[PDB]
Amino acid sequence: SAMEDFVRQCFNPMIVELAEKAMKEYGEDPKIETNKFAAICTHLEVCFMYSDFGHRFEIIEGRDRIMAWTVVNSICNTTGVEKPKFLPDLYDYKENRFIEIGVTRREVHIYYLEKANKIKSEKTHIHIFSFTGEEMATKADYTLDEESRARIKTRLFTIRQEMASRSLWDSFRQSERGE
Ligand SMILES: Cc1nc(-c2[nH]c(Br)cc(=O)c2O)no1
Ligand SMILES: [Mn+2]
Ligand SMILES: [Mn+2]
Repeated sequence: SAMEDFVRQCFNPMIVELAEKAMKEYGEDPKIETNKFAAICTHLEVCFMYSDFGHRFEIIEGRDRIMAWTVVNSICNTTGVEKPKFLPDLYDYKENRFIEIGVTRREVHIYYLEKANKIKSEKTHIHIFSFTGEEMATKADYTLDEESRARIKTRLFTIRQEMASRSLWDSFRQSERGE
């Protein structure tokens, strides 16, 4: 499958290795579930960019369940913020809130509604990015400055265009794996 080669060519080896772990540890083959592989890579990269564009952010995503829950519990004990039922992706120290990052191939409002209905906890802030350069955040609070969100949007659009240049974007968009 060309999707695997595209993933290995456009994503950092660290991100690819983390995605391979998240998949093979839980019984999934990145050679079979290629769309999910690409989606996990993209989501991890977006989370890491979000965090780097802050210090201000503590990355929960990219860790094993043990370490992620350890970090969440430590943040809850220090700041007193309520413990999320589902592992969020980041913690904002400035705004003092957990953040769930979503990357979708569908409309941002549909994915935002799905995410909100999933995590029935208003305190976890939701930020949805799309591959067409659109975003949607809880209360329209995008947390980051314009430049950081622009960089993330450019990266996402570039991933989509690279997929399209290899005739991979149609299969990826018509699939909902990873969201
Ligand atoms: C636990 C745990 N779940 C996730 C997760 N799963 C999917 Br599917 C889409 C996401 O955006 C996301 O953050 N990360 O940690
Ligand atoms: Mn997550
Ligand atoms: Mn997420």
